Amino acid sequence: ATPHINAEMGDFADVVLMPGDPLRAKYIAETFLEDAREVNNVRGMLGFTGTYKGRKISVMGHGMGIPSCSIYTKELITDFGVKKIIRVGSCGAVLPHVKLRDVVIGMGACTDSKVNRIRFKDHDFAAIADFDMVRNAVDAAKALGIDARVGNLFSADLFYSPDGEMFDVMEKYGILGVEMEAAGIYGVAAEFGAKALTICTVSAHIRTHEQTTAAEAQTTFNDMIKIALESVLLGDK
Amino acid sequence: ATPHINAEMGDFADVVLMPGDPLRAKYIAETFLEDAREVNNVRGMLGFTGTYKGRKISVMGHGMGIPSCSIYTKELITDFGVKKIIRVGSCGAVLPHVKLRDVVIGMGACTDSKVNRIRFKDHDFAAIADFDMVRNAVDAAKALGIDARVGNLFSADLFYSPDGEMFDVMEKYGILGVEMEAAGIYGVAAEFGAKALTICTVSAHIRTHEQTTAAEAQTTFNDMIKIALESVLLGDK
Amino acid sequence: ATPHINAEMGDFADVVLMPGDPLRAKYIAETFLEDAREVNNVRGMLGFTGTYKGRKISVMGHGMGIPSCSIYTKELITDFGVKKIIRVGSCGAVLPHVKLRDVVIGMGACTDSKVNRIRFKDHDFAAIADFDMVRNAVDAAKALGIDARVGNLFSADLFYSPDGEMFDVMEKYGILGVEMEAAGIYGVAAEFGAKALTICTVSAHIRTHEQTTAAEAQTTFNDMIKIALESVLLGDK
Amino acid sequence: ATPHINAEMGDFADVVLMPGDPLRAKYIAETFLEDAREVNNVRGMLGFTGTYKGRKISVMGHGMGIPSCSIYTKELITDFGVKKIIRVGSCGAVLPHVKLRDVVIGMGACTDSKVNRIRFKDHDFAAIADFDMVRNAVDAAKALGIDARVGNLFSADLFYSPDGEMFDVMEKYGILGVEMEAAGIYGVAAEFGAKALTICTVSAHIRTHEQTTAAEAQTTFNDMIKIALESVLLGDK
Amino acid sequence: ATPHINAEMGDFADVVLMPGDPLRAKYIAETFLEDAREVNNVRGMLGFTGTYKGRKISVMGHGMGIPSCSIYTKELITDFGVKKIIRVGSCGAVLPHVKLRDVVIGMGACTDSKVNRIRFKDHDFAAIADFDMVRNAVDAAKALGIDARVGNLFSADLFYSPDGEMFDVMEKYGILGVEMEAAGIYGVAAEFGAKALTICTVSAHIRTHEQTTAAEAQTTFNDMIKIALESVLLGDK
Amino acid sequence: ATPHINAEMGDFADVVLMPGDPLRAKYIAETFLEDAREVNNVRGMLGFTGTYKGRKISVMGHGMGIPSCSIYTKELITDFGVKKIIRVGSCGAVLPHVKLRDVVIGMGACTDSKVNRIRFKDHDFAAIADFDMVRNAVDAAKALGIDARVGNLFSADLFYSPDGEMFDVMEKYGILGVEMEAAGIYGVAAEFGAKALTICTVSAHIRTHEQTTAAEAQTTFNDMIKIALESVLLGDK
Ligand SMILES: Nc1ncnc2c([C@@H]3O[C@H](CO)[C@@H](O)[C@H]3O)n[nH]c12
Ligand SMILES: Nc1ncnc2c([C@@H]3O[C@H](CO)[C@@H](O)[C@H]3O)n[nH]c12
Ligand SMILES: Nc1ncnc2c([C@@H]3O[C@H](CO)[C@@H](O)[C@H]3O)n[nH]c12
Ligand SMILES: Nc1ncnc2c([C@@H]3O[C@H](CO)[C@@H](O)[C@H]3O)n[nH]c12
Ligand SMILES: Nc1ncnc2c([C@@H]3O[C@H](CO)[C@@H](O)[C@H]3O)n[nH]c12
Ligand SMILES: Nc1ncnc2c([C@@H]3O[C@H](CO)[C@@H](O)[C@H]3O)n[nH]c12
Repeated sequence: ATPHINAEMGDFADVVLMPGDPLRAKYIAETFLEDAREVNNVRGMLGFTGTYKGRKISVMGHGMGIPSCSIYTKELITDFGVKKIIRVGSCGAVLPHVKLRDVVIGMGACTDSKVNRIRFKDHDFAAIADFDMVRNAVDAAKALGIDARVGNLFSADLFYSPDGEMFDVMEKYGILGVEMEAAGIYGVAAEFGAKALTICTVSAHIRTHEQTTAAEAQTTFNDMIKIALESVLLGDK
Repeated sequence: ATPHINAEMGDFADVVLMPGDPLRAKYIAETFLEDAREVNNVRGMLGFTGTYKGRKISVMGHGMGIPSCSIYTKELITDFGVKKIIRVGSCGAVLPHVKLRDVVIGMGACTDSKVNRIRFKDHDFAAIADFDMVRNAVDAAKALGIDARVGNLFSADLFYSPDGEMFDVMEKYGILGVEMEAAGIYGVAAEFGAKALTICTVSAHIRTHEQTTAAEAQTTFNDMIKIALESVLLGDK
Repeated sequence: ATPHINAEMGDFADVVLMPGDPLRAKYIAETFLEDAREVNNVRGMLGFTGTYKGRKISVMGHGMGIPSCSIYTKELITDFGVKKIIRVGSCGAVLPHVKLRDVVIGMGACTDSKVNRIRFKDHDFAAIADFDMVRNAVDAAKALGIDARVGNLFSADLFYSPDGEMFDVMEKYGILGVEMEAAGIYGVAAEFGAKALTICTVSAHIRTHEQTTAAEAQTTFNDMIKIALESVLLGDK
Repeated sequence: ATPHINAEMGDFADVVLMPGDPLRAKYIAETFLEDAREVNNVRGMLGFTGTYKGRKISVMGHGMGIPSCSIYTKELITDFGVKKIIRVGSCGAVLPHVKLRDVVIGMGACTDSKVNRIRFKDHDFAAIADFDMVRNAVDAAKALGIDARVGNLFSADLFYSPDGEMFDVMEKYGILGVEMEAAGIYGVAAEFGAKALTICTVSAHIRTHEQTTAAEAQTTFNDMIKIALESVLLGDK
Repeated sequence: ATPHINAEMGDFADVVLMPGDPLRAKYIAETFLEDAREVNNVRGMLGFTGTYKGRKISVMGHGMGIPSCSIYTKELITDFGVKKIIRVGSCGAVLPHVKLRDVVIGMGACTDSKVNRIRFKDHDFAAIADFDMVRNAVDAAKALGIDARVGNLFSADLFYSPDGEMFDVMEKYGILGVEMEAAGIYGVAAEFGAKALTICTVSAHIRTHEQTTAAEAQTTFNDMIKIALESVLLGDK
Repeated sequence: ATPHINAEMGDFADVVLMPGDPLRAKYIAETFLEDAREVNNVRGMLGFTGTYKGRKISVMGHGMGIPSCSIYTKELITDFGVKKIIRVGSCGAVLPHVKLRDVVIGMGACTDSKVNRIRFKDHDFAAIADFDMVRNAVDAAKALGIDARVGNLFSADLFYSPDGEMFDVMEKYGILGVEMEAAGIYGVAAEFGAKALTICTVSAHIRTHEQTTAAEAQTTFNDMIKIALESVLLGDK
């Protein structure tokens, strides 16, 4: 057991899908995994392990924000033998050509957090996903006939940002989705020696104020899950 | 009625106690409140409203880290009429004279987060509690025969810090407890014109690695909750 | 003796009142202290030691700005056994409801100085007063029929700031008064393990230069000094 | 003509290979392009246009450092219709498993430059290559039977860095090569709306002090050129 | 009148000598100026105006630290028509070949203050003296048989710096003297379109507290004042 | 004998003039030196050594930007015994009274580069020229009947800045010319214990868009070179 996960080595697969919402983790386990078993509920942060097409897979929530997901991803990597983390999240769009439910793949993640500056002597660490995992997700999406854009996410510390003008800057620099975790997970993967990828579903448009409901995010973002799971199978080859 | 809280105005009291762990919110409601009812379960972040000695009180988890708790506190203040937030948590000590089970009140909170610099034009915002709430808590503790230390907390972005050296710095500058939320909550309170206070119990000593019993640790945790609840009654005057 | 104070251990009380204007020290000594003796004259920064209602008190100016007051407060603490510093001075207000002649107590002090970032590994140190000293001053003021406001000061490096927009930011975040010392004194207090408090009287509104008649200014100055001195007696407990 | 390029729209292909060394650009044109014509020599920064397997291609030096290459890439994008920039550079390795002449592909680029902070409101911009271009280079290398690692480069402002310890940090974070341009080119591509990729040949090992000669870098780094050119043909499909 | 100087336009010469120690102003006026009249006494910061060899000169102390001297120099320039400020003071040396009683002239001033970053959009402003004033002082010293060193001062915010390692960095980069004002005065001069120079006499080695006899210190002080005054006459040209 | 300079000790004079453009180095050697011979051609960065009025002098391009010129100047100083670097370049003016063809001497150089912060523990290093070289250049200009302005340059990382507002800031703080190298060269000189000076001719006015003739512009450029060469002869004394 670790301070935030009451489980033992072997309870998790070597690949873990991670939504921010533990209820989404529950939905994923019930809907996509066979013979799923709950392996953690410390702090209500539900985690499960089962199989997808014979392949051992885990899914567990990581909570909201870089500091929360940094705890869970670290513990999984250092104490549970986890080799790959695939965040399956939601995000808000700033670009005009992006619609609700669009799937975006974060090859990189910008951020206004200080965590990577703390790691990297106050320089610019380019928080990037593992290339093979990106390519696996792209290929899986194509086989599924699901459109997906690959590019930069922005990982915000403040969902309610006092700096509205920063969204103009994100838009200028082609940011595909604003979420709150990717850059931190990528920093953890590099620090602790594992691999990670974030895929998000657009659940809000920051300009139009169109948005999906909480229930929709919890139980209807199926495209990104299929992409994530099928991408794992590709990586195994 | 917000993306993270499925409740309506009136469902929350004008004061909310907030532990990090939603399971601990349920614990507090069951233990200390009469007629508590669940008012939120989005993302598993349980919230409850009941009464303490006839006074309407809410309790709801805030999740781990500044970004998580910043979402919930903002929404409570702007959308649910909440006037006071009291974070009730655990912290780690760095000072030799601060002991396991000491109760510490964060009149201020240092941080390595960038959120207040973003708010405050890259200058130093002193993230502080509301003075009247601090002295209500000090007085409630005194009435319960519990001494509480008042001073600075440090709100960390990284529970697993790569910078081992920062703990010596915290010790040098007299930090009473290390946690992950206070400076963010204080920043939200200032930004949105509300009042906040963080009280913590020392659950670990980053130095001594001291030991207590579960019974004693749980007693002190309950004492902290009683301090928080009684402090509200004093403020109501 | 120290580089800026020609005195020996014992020449200063364990509590020192510090105005910015060095001319105020002799005034305070003659008007409020009994049996005062001169204990410093280096650079014209006159210091005196006497008693107030039997209690040993010293008074000496600190000069304008963080670097000046940081020198005197450090030397007093490390070489003269001083345990408490009370800065007594003026501030300018940015809040429309904060009035000329209001007494404000800096529980915290924001700043645009780099001194605390230098101390605190470039993170956010919450520069705070000693809580008991704050409460003592609040209680002393109340007994004199004065309602003091407690909250954040802003300690500016530039009295003539080229950033006009910062005053609006200060206002938004509830800053009670703008002065030039508190954050520095609070930083020294934390660095060297002592206790400090800044009390200010509002002498100006930053944006509209209405002023106070000299007679009203002297009356309010005397009130502030009485609050400071009586607060010490309450602290002796 | 632009301030640093004496040519007109149409003189450059829509894809430009860019080594730092204009003499390497000359070598590339002579060795790999047919019917090459010199289209610029302002400041000795030689640029050429010819064909590779029937495909119009340009090659031009960009000079050393982010500020130098930022000028040339900008002008090409805004005034010469250039759509893709492929930097074909040299770099120094910090990882033990990396050898002289190894080819590395920079999907991302870390940096100690301030240029991206200036663009991105002092936040962390993840300076990333275009994904399709990365994938094209990976596929071309595989078809050529040439090994290539994909990951982060570090773009240094100081070839002679006074901070030797930063190399330990780069090594910890898996940096594949230290060069001086990638992060700046990626910033320009995003700012001015084009696509870019940096491929480098390891020409020095920062730990072992093994290094190739100036002449070798000028006229013998053929693997990376073949990869770059063949990757273009893949992208055209 | 201005907030810190009770005088009117014309009361000050267009050139003002400023010692840090306010007691030095009266000394300079009595010892070096003819027909001196008192022109300020606010906060005990005595100012005088007289003539030196027929030329109008004023002298007034500036207090310790950037924030203090920034107030006086700003008011003198904007409200009293002052064109040149010469700070005359002491510094501590870090270079082994810089000796006690050496005269040093700050052509530039490094700093750990944030004031110039606040002015200069967080970039590096090179805080510099007026070149002609520097050369005038060099020439005036030469005519008095004194060889002055010209180079960088370092203007510290903290006389008692917790960063001991910074003195070695200062030494490495050739800093001639450590004081507390020059960078601030130079910043004000640039902001308000005037000219400034800091001249210092070495009174200490930072690392080994050997000192100068009071008689030697007064002799060297007089030499510095004579250099300053004669430099003005050379500047009149 | 270095990766960027194929020459041996003795091939360079102890003073090197450096324009940005290697073709301009060749121009200077042909125009002003006797018996000039090429001593470097690596990366096309032409360098030459010849005599001026019997005095051995070298001239070599430094490329555009701080990172490029930092490589060449460091190597000249540490590997080729060079004692003095004189950058001879062009700059853009922001001040209305600074005119096309004015000669400006950079006694200091501001910058938006991070290189000096990296050197100087993240504080403000005032990047300055060698005082004696500045006054040699001023005197040489006077002897040629050319008035030269001495003050601050601004060394930009981005020739194409996204921050249009910085030019107003440069103007406000009195910057004489905008170029791309001086602060980097001055930082190198300080780091490695050598001496440097940047002289520029105003070739563009970022405001007026003034016009001159090519003949007149080229005359002034040659005057600047003569100032540089004659300044060396004065320093030799
Ligand atoms: N418009 C938006 N802005 C920032 N974060 C999110 C998210 C994700 O959902 C959570 C906040 O709702 C958090 O985990 C974040 O990554 N969905 N939509 C978002
Ligand atoms: N030694 C420590 N360091 C950082 N956070 C905590 C905590 C709290 O518990 C959570 C991390 O376990 C987080 O919400 C924080 O507030 N207890 N002890 C801590
Ligand atoms: N409106 C204002 N802005 C900045 N400082 C002050 C002060 C205090 O007075 C001094 C400036 O005159 C300085 O010591 C500061 O603490 N009073 N009113 C002020
Ligand atoms: N060990 C090293 N460190 C930094 N840059 C380089 C380079 C590249 O070559 C140039 C410096 O030699 C510059 O353009 C840079 O990108 N090769 N080897 C390098
Ligand atoms: N070794 C030293 N370190 C910092 N400042 C000074 C000074 C000057 O004297 C004052 C500090 O005593 C301050 O005004 C500064 O300019 N002399 N010697 C100094
Ligand atoms: N208005 C301007 N802005 C930036 N650099 C320059 C220059 C110089 O010329 C080069 C850029 O063209 C570079 O080396 C710089 O030093 N001339 N005019 C300039």
